[PDB]
Amino acid sequence: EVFLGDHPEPIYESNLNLPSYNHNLTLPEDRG
Amino acid sequence: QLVRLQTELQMCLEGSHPELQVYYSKIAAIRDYKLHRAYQRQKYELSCINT
Amino acid sequence: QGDNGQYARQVRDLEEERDLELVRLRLFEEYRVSRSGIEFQEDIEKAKAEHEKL
Amino acid sequence: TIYERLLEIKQMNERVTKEINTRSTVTFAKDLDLLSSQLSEMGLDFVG
Repeated sequence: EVFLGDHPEPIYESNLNLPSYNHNLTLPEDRG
Repeated sequence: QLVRLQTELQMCLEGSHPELQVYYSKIAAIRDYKLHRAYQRQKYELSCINT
Repeated sequence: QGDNGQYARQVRDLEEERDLELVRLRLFEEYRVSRSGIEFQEDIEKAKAEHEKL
Repeated sequence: TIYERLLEIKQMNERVTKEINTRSTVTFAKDLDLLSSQLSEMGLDFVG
């Protein structure tokens, strides 16, 4: 499976180098 | 005393005499406090939905 | 290699089913944010209005 | 009878005081005002 292309290693959140996005959450501090 | 009491009454029914201004800096704090609590609720909820 | 007429016909279904997942995820997050906003708006209105009544 | 009870309390004293003195508060519980302070409006908390 290493030589077929598949990754037999465990793939975690930090291996899928997914591109980070941004919606309008995580408000600033005390802005009210 | 009629002069003084009604002068203060119609100088106060606008909102300027001391007694009504000692209960207004004591209730604006309560409203500010409730609003800060609302804001903190929304902040935590949205940063939870994110993760 | 990967070009097998049957291993290339079911990978595409595993993909067609992974993407409906993400569509559901995004629509659901939209609804969640709408819910939180409704609650925040109602609570602010109540605080201000009843403070003034008081 | 009285002496033995007081003795067990004075054996637990050290761990109990350095446990109540290193108490933490969970920040979101402080900001959403979920905790209570009845035993602090009365001084009944075992401060340092």
